[PDB]
Amino acid sequence: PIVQNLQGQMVHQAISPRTLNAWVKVVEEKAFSPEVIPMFSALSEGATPQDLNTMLNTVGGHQAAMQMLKETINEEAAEWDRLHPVHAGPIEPGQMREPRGSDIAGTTSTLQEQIGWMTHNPPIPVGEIYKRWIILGLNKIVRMYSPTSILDIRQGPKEPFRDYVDRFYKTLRAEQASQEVKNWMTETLLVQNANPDCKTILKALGPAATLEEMMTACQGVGGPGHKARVL
Amino acid sequence: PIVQNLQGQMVHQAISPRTLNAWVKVVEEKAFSPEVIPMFSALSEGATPQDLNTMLNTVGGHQAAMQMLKETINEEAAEWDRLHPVHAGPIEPGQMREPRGSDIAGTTSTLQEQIGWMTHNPPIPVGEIYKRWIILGLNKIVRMYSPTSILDIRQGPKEPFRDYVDRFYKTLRAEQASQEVKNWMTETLLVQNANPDCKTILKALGPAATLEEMMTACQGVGGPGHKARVL
Amino acid sequence: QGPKEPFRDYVDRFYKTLRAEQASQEVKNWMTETLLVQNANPDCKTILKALGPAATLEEMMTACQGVGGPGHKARVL
Amino acid sequence: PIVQNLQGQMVHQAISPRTLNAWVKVVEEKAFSPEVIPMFSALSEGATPQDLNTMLNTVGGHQAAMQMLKETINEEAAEWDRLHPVHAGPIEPGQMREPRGSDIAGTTSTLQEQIGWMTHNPPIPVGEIYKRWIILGLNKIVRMYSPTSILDIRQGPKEPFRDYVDRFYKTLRAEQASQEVKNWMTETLLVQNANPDCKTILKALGPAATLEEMMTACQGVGGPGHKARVL
Amino acid sequence: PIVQNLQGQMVHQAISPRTLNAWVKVVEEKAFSPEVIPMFSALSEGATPQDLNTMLNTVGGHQAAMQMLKETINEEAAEWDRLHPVHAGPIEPGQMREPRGSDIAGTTSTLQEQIGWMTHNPPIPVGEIYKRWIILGLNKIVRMYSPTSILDIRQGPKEPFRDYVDRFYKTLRAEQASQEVKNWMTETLLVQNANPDCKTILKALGPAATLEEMMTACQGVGGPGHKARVL
Repeated sequence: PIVQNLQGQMVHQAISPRTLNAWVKVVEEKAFSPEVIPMFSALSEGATPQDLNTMLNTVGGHQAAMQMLKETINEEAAEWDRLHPVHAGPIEPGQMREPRGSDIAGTTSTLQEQIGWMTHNPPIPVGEIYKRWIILGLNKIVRMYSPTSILDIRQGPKEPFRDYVDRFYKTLRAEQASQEVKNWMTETLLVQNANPDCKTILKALGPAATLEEMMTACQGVGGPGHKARVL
Repeated sequence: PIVQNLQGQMVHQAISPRTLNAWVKVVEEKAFSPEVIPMFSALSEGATPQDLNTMLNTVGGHQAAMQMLKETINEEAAEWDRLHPVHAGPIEPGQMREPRGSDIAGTTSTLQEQIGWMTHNPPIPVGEIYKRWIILGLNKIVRMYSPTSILDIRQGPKEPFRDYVDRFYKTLRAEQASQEVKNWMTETLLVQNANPDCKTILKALGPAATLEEMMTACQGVGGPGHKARVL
Repeated sequence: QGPKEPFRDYVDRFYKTLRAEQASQEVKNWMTETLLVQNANPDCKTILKALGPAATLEEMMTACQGVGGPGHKARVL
Repeated sequence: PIVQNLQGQMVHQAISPRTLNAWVKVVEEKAFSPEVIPMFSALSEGATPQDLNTMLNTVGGHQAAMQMLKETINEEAAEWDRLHPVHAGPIEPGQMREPRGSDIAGTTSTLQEQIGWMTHNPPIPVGEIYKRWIILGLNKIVRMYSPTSILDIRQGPKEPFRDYVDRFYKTLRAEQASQEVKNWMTETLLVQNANPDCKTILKALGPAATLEEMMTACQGVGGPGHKARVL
Repeated sequence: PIVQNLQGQMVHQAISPRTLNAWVKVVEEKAFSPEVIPMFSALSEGATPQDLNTMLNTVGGHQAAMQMLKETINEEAAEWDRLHPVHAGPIEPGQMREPRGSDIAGTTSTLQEQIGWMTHNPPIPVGEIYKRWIILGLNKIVRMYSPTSILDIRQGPKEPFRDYVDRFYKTLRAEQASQEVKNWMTETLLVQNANPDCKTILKALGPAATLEEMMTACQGVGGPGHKARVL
């Protein structure tokens, strides 16, 4: 990564062994789950394309998904390469050149080139651009990998809203469907198999009311919904 | 390892147990597998030749491979010695000598003498050169001890892509990872013995098939690796 | 198409007849668009539809595997 | 055809019954196989689109391959028509006009006009381009009507090895393979399925072996008389 | 081949039909064999590398020998590239381009360049050089592929001095054997198994008799394949 005494960027500093251990743990344990992208964003602060390549190369597991990410990166970099009519590595004195698609992915450019772009005024932030391409490819894998199926889960009589809402929201979050579809889904699949006494109050209040009121209702029936880590 | 706060303040600081335990963990746990090499590359940038020897000698697992690595880098060191038969004339008074291959490997050189070359004007990056020799030797060992053969590894009659692809891509990175070979195998070899439901869709799309389109298919099959595990 | 006739044998026989015979340019274009496939064996015809409705000739001439007799099965030198 | 001359700049003459018979003879005698492809270049040098159309439509044997060859020419003509957007309106009395795809293949152009382009100063080399399209199509039909690529050319279990090296190299010329593939196949797939004596020698010799050593190997196995020593 | 010597303008013309028909006939009749080489040399006079490659590449038979020839040509060309490295090759406005060994072999050159080299001042005789390399490679193939050896030309059980004389000189045609060995074999092995009355006089005549006198000798005393008593 690149550091300086104040907030800016100037000089290179090595990647931390704790960052490497922590990064491997989330990818190996949780796999392609949406919170891994915030964790990747948090751990990749100040990172160069060489550091981002070190992070991708270090992970042993999920080898096909990493290839799908790499093919996504190759395509997105090629899309940038065709879009922007950047010239070769050679440059006139006192200018730092402009990066091509493969320079951003570190294939045709070393660490020094990456530092010269990121430390400039106004900078070219090749780590941010590569990080966006990685996030774009990770989201494609999450869309394939996460969905558990909101349609295929059903609500029994033993779980009212307070208990059911936790597993429903976890399943809904895994589902990658549009926000407009999710607005309909929220007022429909949470009343679909609800018992009629609960169904009536949940239908009346709806998703425009506070979740607290919905949780509170149906207190004399079904599972508890307030125990969190306790069964 | 060598530490340098500002350019021309180069100093040495003793080995970190966090770095050493990370190395000892990966070498015993993950053995001769391709992810150990970039992990080793990440931890070794500030390492001296002396530190690289300490990392090699502290291992107790897999003794035959360690002796093969030492023999392989002795040959790499000899190629440097053959190229450079030291100074043209005698050495200058008080001058740091031209480095030989044994000196780069750290066997014939002191800690002061080896840091001398990395201080030197023009600089000689002896730890980086030794680390390059270790990477070239380690790839040969990782490839030799490999549990799989790239010709053998393919989609069997059971797999709905997902079990096979991870094995194939782990094998492919151990190899040279040729794009021509990957294109030939993906079109031809890897569909040859493949699952009949997956074989028909590959034949149906043909030049419109690719890993993204295939790995998002074969969902009714229920074969190896259809679980899609998330927490 | 004959009962165990290969697709490569069938198209050669069809073209040889076509190519000798005379018909309009439009009618001959229609004959190669759908008449040839209609007069193929039902398994071969199903394979040709499953391959794609407008399928390229290289891919069509390398399709219908196992529908014919043993001579077209598993080609080798 | 059109050929060079010393009393005129070039001289045009009709196709010969000898040259046309020579082309028909190779197609009947030796079929579509790699041997006829450079023969077509040497025999058809200086040819007009009319001479090439005469050669194309005179051949009667291999009717499916002949119709497939025309399909490649139709795609190639379409590709040229698509590539070049020609000048519209009337053809002015002093111009020769830019040819479209169908003009290159002689459909929409009379012989005087075909000769016109080819003999022009500077020229448009229409007969050279159409000859190129035909040889490109010959490779496509040869890949289809050749028995199989090098991958399924597996050595039999008792072979004297001499017919196998002819069979492999006879197949190999009809394949577009890289140098890496040839060395990988020669190490891997030659050894995998073979006569027991021959694989044992070839594995012992290893991938460092030269072609003369390989050509020598299995000595006296195919030797004069009827040979049946080894079971 | 190049044409129109001493006419006041040089011209190029493609391989004649009879040149092809004769080459096809010789290979079909008697393959790559010692008497083929002077006939090939006669047809290769004034040939371009494109003509020579066309002759090699239109032969569909003898493909292991063809691969052995091409590898030997590649090897000979590689030596010529070491002997004659090109400094006058690519340049900004274009130039004649000095031949490397690959240019002579026809792998980095094309027909227009080859015509230009043979029509240069001084002329560069690329076909003469390439023909010599083909002759050297054909001689190596002849030694490999001939099943006879100088041990095998020992005299049959009771033979006349007729057929085995023809075998002996035919075998020695393909071998670089010393003349003094031929004198020893003539008075030992070549007369070894003939009847005592004929055998003793033939050794008594020995190398101090002409082949005519040796063949004239033993009138009515020859072996059962030809007694030599008839008029």
